Amino acid sequence: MADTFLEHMCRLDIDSPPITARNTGIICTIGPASRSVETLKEMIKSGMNVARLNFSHGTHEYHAETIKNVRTATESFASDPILYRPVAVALDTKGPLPAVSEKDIQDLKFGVEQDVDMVFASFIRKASDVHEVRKVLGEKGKNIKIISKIENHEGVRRFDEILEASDGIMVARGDLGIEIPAEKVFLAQKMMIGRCNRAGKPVICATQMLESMIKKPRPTRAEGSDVANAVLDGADCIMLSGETAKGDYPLEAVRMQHLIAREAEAAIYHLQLFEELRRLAPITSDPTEATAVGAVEASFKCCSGAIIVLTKSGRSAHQVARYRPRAPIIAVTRNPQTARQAHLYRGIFPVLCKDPVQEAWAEDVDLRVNFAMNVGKARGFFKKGDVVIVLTGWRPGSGFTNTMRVVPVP
Amino acid sequence: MADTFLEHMCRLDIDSPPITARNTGIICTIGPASRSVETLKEMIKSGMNVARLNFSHGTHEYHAETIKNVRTATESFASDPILYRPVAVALDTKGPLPAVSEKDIQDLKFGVEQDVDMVFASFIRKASDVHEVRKVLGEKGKNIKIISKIENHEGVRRFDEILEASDGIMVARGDLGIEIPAEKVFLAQKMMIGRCNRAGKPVICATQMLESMIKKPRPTRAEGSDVANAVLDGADCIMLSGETAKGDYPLEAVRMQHLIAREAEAAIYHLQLFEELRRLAPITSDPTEATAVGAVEASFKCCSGAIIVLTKSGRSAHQVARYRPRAPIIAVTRNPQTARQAHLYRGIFPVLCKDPVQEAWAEDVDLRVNFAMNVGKARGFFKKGDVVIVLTGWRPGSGFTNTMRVVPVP
Amino acid sequence: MADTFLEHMCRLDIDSPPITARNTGIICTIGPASRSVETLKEMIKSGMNVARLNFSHGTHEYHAETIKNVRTATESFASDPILYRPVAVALDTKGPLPAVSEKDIQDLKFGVEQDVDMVFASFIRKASDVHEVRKVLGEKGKNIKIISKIENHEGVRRFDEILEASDGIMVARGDLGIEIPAEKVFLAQKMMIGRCNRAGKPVICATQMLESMIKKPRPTRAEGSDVANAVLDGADCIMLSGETAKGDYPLEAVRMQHLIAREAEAAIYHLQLFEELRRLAPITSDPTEATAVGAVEASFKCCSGAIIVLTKSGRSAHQVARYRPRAPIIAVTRNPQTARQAHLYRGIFPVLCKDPVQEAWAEDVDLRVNFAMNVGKARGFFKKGDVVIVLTGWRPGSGFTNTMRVVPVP
Amino acid sequence: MADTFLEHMCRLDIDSPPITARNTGIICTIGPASRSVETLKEMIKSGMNVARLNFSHGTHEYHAETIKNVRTATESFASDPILYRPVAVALDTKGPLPAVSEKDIQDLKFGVEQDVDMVFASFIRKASDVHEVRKVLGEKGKNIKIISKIENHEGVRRFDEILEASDGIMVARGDLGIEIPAEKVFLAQKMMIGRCNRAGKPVICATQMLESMIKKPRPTRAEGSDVANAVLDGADCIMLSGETAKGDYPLEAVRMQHLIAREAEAAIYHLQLFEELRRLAPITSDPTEATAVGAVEASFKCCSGAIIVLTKSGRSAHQVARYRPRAPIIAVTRNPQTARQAHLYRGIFPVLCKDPVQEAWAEDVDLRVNFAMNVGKARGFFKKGDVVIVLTGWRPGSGFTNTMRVVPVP
Ligand SMILES: O=P(O)(O)OC[C@H]1O[C@](O)(COP(=O)(O)O)[C@@H](O)[C@@H]1O
Ligand SMILES: O=P(O)(O)OC[C@H]1O[C@](O)(COP(=O)(O)O)[C@@H](O)[C@@H]1O
Ligand SMILES: O=P(O)(O)OC[C@H]1O[C@](O)(COP(=O)(O)O)[C@@H](O)[C@@H]1O
Ligand SMILES: O=P(O)(O)OC[C@H]1O[C@](O)(COP(=O)(O)O)[C@@H](O)[C@@H]1O
Ligand SMILES: C[C@@H](O)[C@H](N)C(=O)O
Ligand SMILES: C[C@@H](O)[C@H](N)C(=O)O
Ligand SMILES: C[C@@H](O)[C@H](N)C(=O)O
Ligand SMILES: C[C@@H](O)[C@H](N)C(=O)O
Repeated sequence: MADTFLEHMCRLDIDSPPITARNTGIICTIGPASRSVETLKEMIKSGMNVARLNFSHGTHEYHAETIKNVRTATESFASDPILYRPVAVALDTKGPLPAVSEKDIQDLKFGVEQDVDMVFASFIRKASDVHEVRKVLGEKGKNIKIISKIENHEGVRRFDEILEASDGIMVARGDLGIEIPAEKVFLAQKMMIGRCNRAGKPVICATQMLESMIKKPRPTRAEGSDVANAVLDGADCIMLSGETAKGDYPLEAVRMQHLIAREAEAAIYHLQLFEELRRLAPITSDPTEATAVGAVEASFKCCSGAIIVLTKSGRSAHQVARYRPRAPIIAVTRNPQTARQAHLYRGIFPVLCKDPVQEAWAEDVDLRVNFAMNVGKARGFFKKGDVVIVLTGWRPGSGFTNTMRVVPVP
Repeated sequence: MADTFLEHMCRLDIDSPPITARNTGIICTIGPASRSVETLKEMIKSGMNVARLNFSHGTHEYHAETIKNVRTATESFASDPILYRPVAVALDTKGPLPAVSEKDIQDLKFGVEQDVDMVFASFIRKASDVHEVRKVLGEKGKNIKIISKIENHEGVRRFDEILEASDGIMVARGDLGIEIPAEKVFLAQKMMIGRCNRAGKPVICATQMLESMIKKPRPTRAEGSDVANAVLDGADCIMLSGETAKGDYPLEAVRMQHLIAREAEAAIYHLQLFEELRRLAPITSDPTEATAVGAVEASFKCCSGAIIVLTKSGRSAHQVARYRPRAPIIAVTRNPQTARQAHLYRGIFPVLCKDPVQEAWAEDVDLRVNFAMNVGKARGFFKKGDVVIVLTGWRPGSGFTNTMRVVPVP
Repeated sequence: MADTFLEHMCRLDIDSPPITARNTGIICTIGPASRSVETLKEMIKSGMNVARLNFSHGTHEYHAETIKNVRTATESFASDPILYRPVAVALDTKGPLPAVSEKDIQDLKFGVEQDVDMVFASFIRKASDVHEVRKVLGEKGKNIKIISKIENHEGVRRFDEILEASDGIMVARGDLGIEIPAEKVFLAQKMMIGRCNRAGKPVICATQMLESMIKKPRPTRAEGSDVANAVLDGADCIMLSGETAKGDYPLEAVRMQHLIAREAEAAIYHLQLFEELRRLAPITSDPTEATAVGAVEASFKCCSGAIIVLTKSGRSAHQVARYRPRAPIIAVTRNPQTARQAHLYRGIFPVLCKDPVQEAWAEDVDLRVNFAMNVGKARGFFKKGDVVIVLTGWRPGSGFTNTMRVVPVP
Repeated sequence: MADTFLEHMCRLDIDSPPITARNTGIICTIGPASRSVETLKEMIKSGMNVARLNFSHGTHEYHAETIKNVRTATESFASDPILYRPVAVALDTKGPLPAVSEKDIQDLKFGVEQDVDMVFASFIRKASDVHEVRKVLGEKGKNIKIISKIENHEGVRRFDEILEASDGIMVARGDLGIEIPAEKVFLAQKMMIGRCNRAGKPVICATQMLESMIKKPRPTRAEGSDVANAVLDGADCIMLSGETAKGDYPLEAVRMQHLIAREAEAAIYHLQLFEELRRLAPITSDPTEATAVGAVEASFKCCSGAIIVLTKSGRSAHQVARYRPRAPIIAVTRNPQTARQAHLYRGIFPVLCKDPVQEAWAEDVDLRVNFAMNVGKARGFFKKGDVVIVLTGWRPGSGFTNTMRVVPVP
């Protein structure tokens, strides 16, 4: 509400409570210390959204035993449709030299077979590397998202063409810190989050985020600040590498990542952010992009508890996320793959609707809107009497999102 | 589209054509040289919205002969519902001393009987003067709008309480220029338009706007600049006093006021304006105020040709007007008094729907939306294939406006 | 002091008194009704800075009789060095076809002989017209300023190259209003003042400013607004054509132009202006441009009564004027031609020092600074105890202005 | 140079080299692993400005042996006046209950005797605690700076009155993280740096900044980001606790703190910063505050290599520092205590002039200005031909700084 950024800082208060919604997603690496169906259930309850499998080490048989476990734990909560949370799987290729080695070709092939939701591609140096990965996945894996790991000086120098070729970006700070002067990594990180924010592409901040929590149940002051600063810069997700894989306190690390992220999302200077994104937004005759910027403006003005968006490809939810609302974006979808991929975008809380398609199309749209009202009350994002923004289209199918209603919570 | 106001000026081009819609309303005084049913038809075609009757001079019988003429000319175009334009009548009291003299009490009483749409109240010095006028009008005239003429130093000094008590304001520069130093009038004018803009109340700029056009068919360079500068400041309507009443060129004066106003509406620096109005807009749980700010933001982003708003009391249209969109605001209403009062607010092009109320309420809402698509094509504000913003409510009656759809022109 | 432009308007007050300094210069046309040595004395006291001679009509002998009169009236006040005001002469060519007709060649030649301070060149259509005028003036008139009158659509279309070729610009609204649609003139005027402000070139706003004051001792409301709006746009000088030449009230017109201009200079939104000029100012290693922007920033922060600048070519004073300070700019110079040309730039109050050059150069700089303190007290711009910004160089000669001192008034 | 903060981020480049000047000061704790006269020399060369002694542990005799060592190492470089760097000593009280325990009274008394430059006061909960410390120091220690360590929830809640009572602030994150939820520490840190920036008071960011560098010669990615983020927030100094006291790599830690800080000072968005500080700066008739804001504006416009400021109490240098210039601020002083205290303020590079006071006061001012030109060339902040801003007063003694000259480097 402050007019300067300096006044905004000065007004920050450690007594003012945060909101119940977390906006930043959480990717955890699954290793030895978290592979168990019991430990996984606890991390899904602690707010893990994305289970990452590292194909540096292990056979295909070890990894397929990890994928079974992740899915078993996930489907354990499937009985209550209101409380179910979809969990994505991510494959992280070893990488290199050629863009795709012989090992990677078999791994990527195994990924399509095991039905992963995304691929983190290692050692991306140019757009033609991303085209090589996309070809190997084929037509069977055409709906798999490719996140390019930036890891060297040439990858940084040619960032713009890689971002145009990708589905999103991973600032992989470990390797980036080996191949450039460690004092410069913070600059590369901010440049890349800036540019991904402007394109509307998801950026993941990774590596040595909670490093001291491998051995001790509490982070250092630096680690608390680091996670919070990635969140304030505009990272879409944050990653836990060794902390979840090999350390002694997997759940504590996930719980610490949850707490920091809510707190830092309450320190964002949204008025300057929403403004700056708009003065950069191209005017077009696209209804969907107009409905979305309308919805974000409305939500500020009435301080809505949520933006509800009905989505098949997730595209309509991605566009709202682009404008960085303060309310959580509840995306309702019948497509299980769409619901898992949604975790990459800041703000989107996906909910998977299981109810069958009613004969009357307007009855079917009402069912899904109420479903999303139930989830929001259950999870405590809003209470009966609050105001929500619902976003829908004028006919069935993708690409027709045109309507925006301001409704009282039933 | 420029980032500074200085760059915005520098980019202005005399070769770039204006839009077909005029946003600033036109009030003309009816005198001897414009009282005729033939001259009136020509001024309605030239874009007169409000016919003002000056109760300084003339009997009640002379004035009732003016009102008959205004209405006859108006109803002559009533055969084509698409082309009909509603025309308001305004009563301008003589005024004073007491707030309401004996003459004014009879005049205001005559106004209620003759069914005027608004009253310009002379010599308003304090809020309790506006309360006196409101009492005299009674309950029979409770829906008549009271516009307070500011005309002296005490009226200026106590502006804020008068604006809170009024339905809108008239900067009456003639008398204001007699009672304060003429070099200060420009300051008082800007202060008052600033403050009325911020409250969302209509302000009228009046007196000696096209003074040289009483005798000559062309204005001076100063007069062209004056009308344009009132428009750029944010006046809702402009007034022609002697030029339409007594001069030789009534139609030329109306036609000159039309041309200047379109041109100056294309020089507004809308990005700074819309921004500044929002940072001053109180957050509330009012759906209507959220739907409206959503609609204005959407309309910028898709450069829509029009905002269509369905309105009974006109209230929903007043709220969109508050945010100063660049598109014309087509307000569709079945209430003839609402359609005439709408001329006071910047941007609102009212259209009066005559078609009977269909049994199905959604069919009835569709009828009025198509009606407003027909008027916009006919008048040339948009063509089939263009994008419009339609604004409607979720149930019948006032105060329920909640929906905003981005639609292709049928 | 307000953060928005809307808040700035709303805060304007007709009871808050203006400052004693006028910032906008005044050019008056000398005709039959103002040619007399007695009437001229009265206009110099009323605040005429520039006497313009129209070479449309009259012989060389009639005009040389005007120049004698202007100079006699001027030199009458020369006895008191503190109160003396320098008065420029301007020649306005008839113009056309070729850039310079045969008549113009003789007139321009007569101008160099009679030692005019500037030339208003009529019907400038392209940069090569300004080069033709510059060649005719020769080397004897190389220090004469050429102000290009814009008067047609091609002159407007090619504005940028003319401004690069000129010493300043005159928006000649009369002819510009004949050759383009009168409703567009206000746009051309603002474009040109925008662009001259950004280049740091003087722009004059001319023609039909106080047109009703030819016959009546009081302006219309439109005329009061027009002069004020040119001042608010950023015109450097304003012009009186027929009002001073042929009308009944020459002194009243000059006195009205004085009053309006002080009042409108107190409504400028200086914080946005100074900001926007800086973000457009190229960084360079030029000391003079750094000393000047330093001085304008200092003057805001201490609300100084004046910027004193010692100047030979006037160049140092032109650079301060570029940043549009709120304090008057007292330019002290020993060069009589520099002191007359200074009237073209907004803010500069020139003072001509007559005292002989002291042997010690620092004693000579102190003499001129005290001289400028005396003039400021005498004219009432500041009183003993107030804070002023003094601007000087490190060695004698042009181009060395480097020092900026904040001093108490002695 | 970018117009948004988002564009500014996007333009950041890891190939663009930083400037030679560091702006953020470095405080190192002296413990067992850095107490030696040989190790100290190496840390002074690596860019240690402030040697902090922790009075938690050790006798008075152990500490007085540390103070001797620090001063011996410092005075070893005193032979070359151009290369000498002044080094401050800081006493950090154990603290508590009463504001000052019995131990603290003896320690503070020992501090005055040993002639320390500042005191870090532990467990400050209210303004009256700072008054207690100030009384104990007496009149013998009246020129010692009191930095209040904030360390609990009541210290945070009553921040404003403590800041008004203090000479500066230390965000002590270790203890602050024990007494409030660790996820909130980042918020408290930013609030406090915001508020100290606005008051113009030095803020120190402390504790677990390079924690992994106790055992390993390289920081984690989080630690690189943490130091950089404190610098970007607007911390004046950064602190190394255990890393310099007990760890294996004292010099590597100091060298890493140097590198990160130059790099992060090249990512500041100075245009928004300088703007926001000015719109918050009170207008006053104080010459010094006007000369200072003038100097910072000039330095941006000519991209000066340095601001040279001649200072006795350091006050004139503190005021320039307040506006956060991009150039280093070379403060020239004959007062050794002033030169050591200057390390607390962001940007000030103090230089201690040893040359005797010349008879002619202007010759004496020229001597010190040239001295500061020599140091800047020697250290590589600028080269002959570059432009510098020199700041001086009109007479001898404190409080008279009024002049600002833009000069070529001799
Ligand atoms: O984000 P996407 O993939 O464009 O989906 C948006 C679509 O969702 C809907 O609101 C619902 O349509 P379905 O019932 O076919 O899912 C459509 O009106 C709209 O076009
Ligand atoms: O501007 P008002 O007076 O609130 O009118 C808005 C009303 O118009 C409607 O859209 C149409 O309702 P009606 O059919 O009763 O006119 C309502 O849904 C809405 O509440
Ligand atoms: O504006 P100009 O023509 O550059 O004049 C500025 C000059 O005026 C001075 O301050 C005074 O010099 P003079 O005594 O020679 O006029 C010089 O130091 C400076 O270079
Ligand atoms: O920052 P401080 O303590 O006010 O010192 C500024 C003083 O330094 C000077 O420039 C130099 O004076 P000294 O020669 O007495 O040090 C004075 O003109 C000015 O008043
Ligand atoms: C960001 C947050 O909403 C997360 N993706 C979740 O679904 O819980
Ligand atoms: C402003 C403009 O729309 C006018 N009120 C009209 O109805 O024509
Ligand atoms: C602008 C004002 O200062 C004028 N030029 C004068 O000298 O009086
Ligand atoms: C900040 C930097 O200039 C430091 N104080 C030094 O003197 O080296």
